[PDB]
Amino acid sequence: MSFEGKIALVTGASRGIGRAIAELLVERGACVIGTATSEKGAEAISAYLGENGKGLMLNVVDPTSIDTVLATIRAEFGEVDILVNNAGITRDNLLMRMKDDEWQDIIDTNLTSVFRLSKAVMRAMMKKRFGRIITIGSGQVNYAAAKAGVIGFSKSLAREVASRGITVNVVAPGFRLGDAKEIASAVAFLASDEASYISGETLHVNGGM
Amino acid sequence: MSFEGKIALVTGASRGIGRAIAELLVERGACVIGTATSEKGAEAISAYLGENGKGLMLNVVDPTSIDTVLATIRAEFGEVDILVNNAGITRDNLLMRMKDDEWQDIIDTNLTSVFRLSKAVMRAMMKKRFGRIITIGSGQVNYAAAKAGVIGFSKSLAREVASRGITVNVVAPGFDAKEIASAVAFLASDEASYISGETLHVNGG
Amino acid sequence: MSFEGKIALVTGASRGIGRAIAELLVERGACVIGTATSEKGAEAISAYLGENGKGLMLNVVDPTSIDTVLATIRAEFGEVDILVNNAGITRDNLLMRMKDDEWQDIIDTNLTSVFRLSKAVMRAMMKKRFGRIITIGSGQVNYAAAKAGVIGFSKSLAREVASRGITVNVVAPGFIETNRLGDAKEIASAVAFLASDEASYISGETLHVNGGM
Amino acid sequence: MSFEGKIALVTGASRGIGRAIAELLVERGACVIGTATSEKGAEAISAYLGENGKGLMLNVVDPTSIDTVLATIRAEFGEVDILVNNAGITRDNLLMRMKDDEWQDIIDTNLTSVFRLSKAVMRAMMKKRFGRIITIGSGQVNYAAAKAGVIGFSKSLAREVASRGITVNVVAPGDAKEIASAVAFLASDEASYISGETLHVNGGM
Repeated sequence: MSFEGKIALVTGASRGIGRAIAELLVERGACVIGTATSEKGAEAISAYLGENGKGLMLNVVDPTSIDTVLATIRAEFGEVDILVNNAGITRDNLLMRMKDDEWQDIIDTNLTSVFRLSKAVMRAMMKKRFGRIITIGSGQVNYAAAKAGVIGFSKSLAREVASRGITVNVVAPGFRLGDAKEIASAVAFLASDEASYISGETLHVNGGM
Repeated sequence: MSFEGKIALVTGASRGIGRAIAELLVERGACVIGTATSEKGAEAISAYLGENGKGLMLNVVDPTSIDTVLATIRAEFGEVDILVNNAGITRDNLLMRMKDDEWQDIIDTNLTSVFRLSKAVMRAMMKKRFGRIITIGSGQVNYAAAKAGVIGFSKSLAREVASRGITVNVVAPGFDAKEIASAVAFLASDEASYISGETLHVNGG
Repeated sequence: MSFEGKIALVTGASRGIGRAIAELLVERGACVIGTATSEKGAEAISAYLGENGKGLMLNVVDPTSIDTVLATIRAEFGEVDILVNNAGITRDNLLMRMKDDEWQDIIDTNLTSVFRLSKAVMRAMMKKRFGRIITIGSGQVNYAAAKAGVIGFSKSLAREVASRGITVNVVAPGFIETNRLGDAKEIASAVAFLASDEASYISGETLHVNGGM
Repeated sequence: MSFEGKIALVTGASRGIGRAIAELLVERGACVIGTATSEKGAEAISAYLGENGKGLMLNVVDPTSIDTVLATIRAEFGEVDILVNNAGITRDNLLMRMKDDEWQDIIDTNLTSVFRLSKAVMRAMMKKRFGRIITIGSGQVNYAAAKAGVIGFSKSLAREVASRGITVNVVAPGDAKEIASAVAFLASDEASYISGETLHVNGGM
């Protein structure tokens, strides 16, 4: 039904998919915390969220930042019940024209970050015997490797914390052409109490590709 | 979301998952029609459906049976907007000891039925620019073949009727039935318009 | 590896992939029996096979037919060691525009056939503790369903007869030339590898030959 | 077919699968270079390789090492035609008990290494218009992510360099000799148009 009494962290909630997710969760009773890469972005997030949430600044590759953002949340609101990973980026290049910087930046931002954010919130989720982790994954050998890693990670973890009332899934948009409104609907369904027995799943929202 | 003035046909709605699916749909406003193998089972479906629908007998292997029931549905209720295939069966056996009867009966009941019933409700769905087709697929070479076929059928058909406002999906449990209904109700709602050709697994890890 | 002293049944070996497969087994020592829907086709198969095999007419939808040819093979050659199913057809149509027959012919020819032919040769393979079952699967809801079913059948059966020394696989070519995905020869190379003694513990697999698309 | 006139680089060829792969290649005419993390391992690799190859020390996470080893190969033998990645490791732990050190050690060793080594040999493979890249992938959220990434990487790269006469595949074990047979087939001229595939050798699991 509704997310009355649930705290949701939506990384990269500045616009598009991230924002549509955040806006739909709040409408259904959730207290939503959206993040951006800059402080400017965060203020914009705090604006459209109002008092139904707050906008923070987050560097998903920086462990020091991940600790700071969560501590802020645990202090002012409480423990995170829902985690939505949507802070992915791209650095397209053919294999030979792709520098190690571009490869490692994607692995760190799109894959490694999901391991860090999951690990940080897993303690509290197990204690509440409830948890939702959802990752948004839509010359790209680096992006493809990360996208695949996230799926392998989620399915493994999904089995590992299955008993504890925690689910770990992935939503795969099309990126008629797709609508961010419908990706949010997909994420909202998974995050609800009607998707308890859905975990380790990759829900595609592409319209039959 | 609510189903408002939509009609849903659920094959195999006597008990378990099929029932759960049917009960969850009427609870959300749909006019639901459940099916059984026996007339005795059909009334039992009508019993818990009440004024919100009706329970009929349908032999999914029988083309005449598919035609008559659908005619009865159009006559007394209307055109099917939501089709939930859950009429599968099993005839387990090792390949060597499996008869042609035991193989062919599974294919006709689990796979071909989905083709017939899908075709029967497809034309009306595209007239309305809306449709939902959801199939429940849970020594089993005969059951295994049909289960895979349904997925191939659904993915192929989904691609064929996508922009006509129709989605074709499969829910695959690890056979609570109530959780299966929640998944089926999500795909059938207006919240899953852009989800088609998907196999939604409900196993929980 | 070689196939000397082996009997291989290739359904639909008239042309293209079916023929390419058949030819490649023969060249590597196999006694190959190729199949067509018409007698004319069977003679054409016996022609290029020479004395390294024979061409027979088989209707994979007819049980009586399947029994007759397999009886002929056991009589004139022996027990089938390797089965390659490639007698599939297509009756393309939009679902709406698809008559039952067109659906049911594909189910009978592309799916049910594999069950019957597998069932008919399985007894011998278990007694020998060796068997190879390979199926060739490349507005097509009828064709798509059957191909998906074949893979479902293969994976189930592969697990069922694993330790009996029998493998059940599927080779999946991208549509081939009758850049490019592959050609009839390269599908044969794949089918020959799975049928060999070097793919003994490969079973329930779907080997795609599309060349990265 | 035989690999006469081919150079094969097999990372982690000290024992088991790695050695089984290396040993089968030299038997079929290939000049094989197996690597180990330690010199003592390298000498052991040089031993069973005999005059059909050589054993070198390699650190798949260290770029400086990768440049030196390849430079040695081109100096004494030539350009690499076949690349076999089997330098994977494991650091098992539950998510809560997995430290950042344990995670990144796997990502660097099992995934990023494949990216580094593939890029280093891609110039010569396209120049020869022939190439073979084969990767072995057999709480483990870190190993699972790396395994999946390799496949996502391989499928992406395979599509990128397909027409260049190069194939990029993955072998997924569940006897080491049979893992070698699979690797040998893909590296041969009979799998020239098999690329971006994950060949499972498990017996059906």
